Amino acid sequence: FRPTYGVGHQPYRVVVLSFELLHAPATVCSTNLVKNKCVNFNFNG
Amino acid sequence: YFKIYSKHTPINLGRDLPQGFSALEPLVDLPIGINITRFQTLLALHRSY
Ligand SMILES: *[C@@H]1O[C@H](CO)[C@@H](O)[C@H](O)[C@H]1NC(C)=O
Repeated sequence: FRPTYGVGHQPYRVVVLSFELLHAPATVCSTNLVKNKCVNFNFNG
Repeated sequence: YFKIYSKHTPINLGRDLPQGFSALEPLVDLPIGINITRFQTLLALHRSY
């Protein structure tokens, strides 16, 4: 980890991300509100 | 989904499982799929009689 090293010898961080398609999913996923009038609601899906 | 349906009932009775209706309400849900083909109760009574 020297500053004089070139791009080949410079540190290139690697952080693995692997989304698993297993059986039990996670909630890895909002407007405001109206009071009294005809609207379309997606309340909790 | 390992759903735990819990309801405590502190009712008067001379013998267990008496008469009366008490609906079992859902308390805690677990969204983790595991193969539970066997079962035991962890009973750490210690103070037992
Ligand atoms: C264990 O449970 C999960 C969730 O229901 C299921 O997808 C999986 O196939 C089970 N494993 C086996 C092979 O029993």
